[PDB]
Amino acid sequence: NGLPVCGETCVGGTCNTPGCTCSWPVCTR
Repeated sequence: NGLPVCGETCVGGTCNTPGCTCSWPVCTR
């Protein structure tokens, strides 16, 4: 939801993470 601690990236726009918020370069929670 903003916190850059998703642990996953989204260079393609697919954080591929649950309840994530792809913000690029890394997703957030």
